[PDB]
Amino acid sequence: TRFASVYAWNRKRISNCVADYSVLYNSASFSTFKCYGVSPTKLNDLCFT
Amino acid sequence: SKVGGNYNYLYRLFRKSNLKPFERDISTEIYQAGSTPCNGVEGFNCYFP
Repeated sequence: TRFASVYAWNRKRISNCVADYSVLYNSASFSTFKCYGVSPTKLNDLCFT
Repeated sequence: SKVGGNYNYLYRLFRKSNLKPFERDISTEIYQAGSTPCNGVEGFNCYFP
């Protein structure tokens, strides 16, 4: 519903779950996508901590 | 060093894979970071290395 400001951002912890970003294709329409330190195509075959 | 910045120095930023010691890569082309083909034209998700 609402977001935060620049001077006071937010932090959330996500753990113990399976990574599947394919549900964003039907609704989400992004405008920027850049990755550092990992290949975008290899994200399905790795783990994140 | 000169007024307005010297813009004759260029470096690579994006590549699909890693290099090898003592190897040169002068192939300049547009790169796709997503699943939609770039179609040879810079635009969304298409950034020049």
